[PDB]
Amino acid sequence: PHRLLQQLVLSGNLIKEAVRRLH
Amino acid sequence: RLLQQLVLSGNLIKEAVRRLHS
Amino acid sequence: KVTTVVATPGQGPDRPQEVSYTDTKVIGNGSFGVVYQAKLCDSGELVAIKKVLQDKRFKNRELQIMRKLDHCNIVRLRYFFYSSGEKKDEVYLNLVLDYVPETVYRVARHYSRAKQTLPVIYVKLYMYQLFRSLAYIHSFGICHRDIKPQNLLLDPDTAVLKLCDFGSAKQLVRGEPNVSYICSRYYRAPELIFGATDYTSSIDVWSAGCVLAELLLGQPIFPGDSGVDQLVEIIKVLGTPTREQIREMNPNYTEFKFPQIKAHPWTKVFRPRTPPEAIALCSRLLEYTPTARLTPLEACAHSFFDELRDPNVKLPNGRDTPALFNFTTQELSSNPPLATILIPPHAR
Amino acid sequence: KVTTVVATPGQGPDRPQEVSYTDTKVIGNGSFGVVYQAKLCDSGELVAIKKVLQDKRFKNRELQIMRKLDHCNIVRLRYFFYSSKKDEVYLNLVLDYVPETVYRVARHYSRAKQTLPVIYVKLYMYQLFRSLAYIHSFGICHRDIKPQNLLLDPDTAVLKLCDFGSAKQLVRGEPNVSYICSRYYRAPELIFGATDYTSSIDVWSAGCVLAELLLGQPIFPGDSGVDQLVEIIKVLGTPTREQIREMNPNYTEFKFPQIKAHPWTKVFRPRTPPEAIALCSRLLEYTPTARLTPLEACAHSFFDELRDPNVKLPNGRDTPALFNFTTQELSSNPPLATILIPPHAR
Ligand SMILES: O=c1[nH]cc(-c2ccc(O)cc2)c2sc(-c3ccncc3)cc12
Ligand SMILES: O=c1[nH]cc(-c2ccc(O)cc2)c2sc(-c3ccncc3)cc12
Repeated sequence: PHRLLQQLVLSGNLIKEAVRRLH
Repeated sequence: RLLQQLVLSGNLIKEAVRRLHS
Repeated sequence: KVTTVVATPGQGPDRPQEVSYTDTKVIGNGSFGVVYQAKLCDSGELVAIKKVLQDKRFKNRELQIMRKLDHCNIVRLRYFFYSSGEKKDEVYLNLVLDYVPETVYRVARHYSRAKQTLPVIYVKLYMYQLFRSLAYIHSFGICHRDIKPQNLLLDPDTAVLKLCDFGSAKQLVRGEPNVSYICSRYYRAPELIFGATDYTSSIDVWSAGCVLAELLLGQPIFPGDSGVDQLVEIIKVLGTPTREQIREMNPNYTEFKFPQIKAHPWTKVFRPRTPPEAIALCSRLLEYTPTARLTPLEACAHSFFDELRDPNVKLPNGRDTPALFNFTTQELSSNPPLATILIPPHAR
Repeated sequence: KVTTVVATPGQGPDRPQEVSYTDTKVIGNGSFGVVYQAKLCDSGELVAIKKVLQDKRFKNRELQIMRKLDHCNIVRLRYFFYSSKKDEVYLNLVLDYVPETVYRVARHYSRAKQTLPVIYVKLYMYQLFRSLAYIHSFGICHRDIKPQNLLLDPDTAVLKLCDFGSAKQLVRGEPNVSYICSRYYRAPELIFGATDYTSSIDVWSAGCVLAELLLGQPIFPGDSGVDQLVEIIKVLGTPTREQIREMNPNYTEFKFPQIKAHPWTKVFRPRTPPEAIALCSRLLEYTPTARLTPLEACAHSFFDELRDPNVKLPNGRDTPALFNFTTQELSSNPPLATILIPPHAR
């Protein structure tokens, strides 16, 4: 998660994805 | 009455712990 | 139906005066005497009249203490007057006080009945004003000796708290012994249970600590069934005291050996949702070592009260907070460096 | 070998002078450069020498920053000098040597399955906040606060902040790189891509250090950038829309599932001092401006024991200097001085 993080930040999906990974 | 007596006789803590373990 | 009496102002020309009042109704009875509600004819304002059987040629302590006090967080004595029964030497002292409709007790019980915890904002507001009134009375060496939710009067609209019932109060003089069996049981400091007669006004801070804990728990933290059982309840939380702590509480008490119990963790005494700053403040109040407890002014400056120092704070009812920062120099006497915390930028 | 160089005093002035040192051994190697330990011939005193490759027509941030600083809780720059690969320039920072770190001390207790005594937690954190109060007052942000960068003299318990290789003098409006700070100590605004952040990122990292000292392990051990936020969310829950705006105004997420914060009192072992948890909750906030300033942190109830006339280390020794505040250090809130300096210290 450096390109992944960059993508998540640029796409507006960071929190959505972090919450998913929480389970 | 009772509290006074345990204070004066120096038995307060002993008696209180005993009551907690009832 | 107008009742008229010659009364003396609480503060403080000392010159007697005709005072008229109406609508006299009983609001409470007890072993102390009677409290009435009444309405002043001269201004329509509501008053409480505390009638106590009093014996000259002896001073009334409550009276003398009350004539000294002028503070936004203390019930004001407007007038006092003597009256007689009819049975020869049957004399009553009447304290005329500002009427205040609610108590911290009644408000907490209302929330507890509705199965709600008291909103944390009200906890901060009530406690802060309590400590402020404590700092005030302690600055004269006056110790209340009966801090409890029932003795904290509340205006339910403004959230102004007023300390009342100075019937147990006393001006503490270092070196002169004081009675041990004092305070309401649940709020009684452990040094009192240990029989100390050389105690200080930090016994009110312990009681304040018990009020705090109670507001967080929705019930009394130390509900002892008796004097001995009170220490039991305390030991369940604090554990047994150390030899050093015992000496700090009452140097005239010794107990060589006793079974040790360890303290129960503060974070387990309160429910998980309890604000950590609230627990922290509580842990600095409910200490065995009386000199280790926070002073009232230090307590006011605790981070638990930071929200009150925020310029944007509102009561849940939409109103502004009451006056919280109008400290006099008499209030700040015991510790001026604390003004930096106590008086926020926007209030200077 | 004995090595003799011409070097400039750190503070200074500033007139170059001959400095001789010996017993040169490597104590660290990294992408930043190399660090040597050495002994000064004239003094006997041990020093660390941080050798860095330097662009000969560029100034060094760390040097410029180091030259400004003089404080009992910051590693002292004694001297600096250049070498000479042919045309190659190295800058050498000569620092006072300090044998221990908060990392290696906390690790020692952690492996023995126990917690660091509360008193040390107070001592180390307090000295840390002081160093932050100092550097922040120049507008310098450290940007790499972590236990490995907190040097300790094991006898005196003096803490010295070190490693300014990521440090920067922050100027509002002028953007700063977001991928900064060691991952475990990285403030959430950084993970969200903030370029307009402030020195309060150091306070967040300071909170992580505190929490770590309490748990015996890092509070947020993310396996990656994204996982770092997962870790934060487990404790703080998801941030509000308003907290998101405060962290990074240029970031928008219209839809996401809201998660409530975990209670702080359950984050830590049951016997954790309530005052430590309370302080922690005012450092580990999403909203950067809601975090305590370092000076505010120094004045917290949690450090009251440090202000007590009778306080001693477990080893019987007195505590290091705690109350020698300067106007520079107090500049964010000068009135706080009468609380930070107890009557017995004036
Ligand atoms: O000093 C006092 N002692 C006892 C009572 C009391 C008596 C019987 C009860 O059932 C409950 C409380 C009261 S009520 C009061 C008061 C009330 C409203 N505004 C101003 C003052 C002062 C006192
Ligand atoms: O500024 C620094 N960066 C990196 C290291 C480093 C690099 C790789 C390792 O394995 C260990 C440490 C060090 S060690 C140090 C120091 C040590 C003792 N007294 C004063 C300063 C300063 C720095």
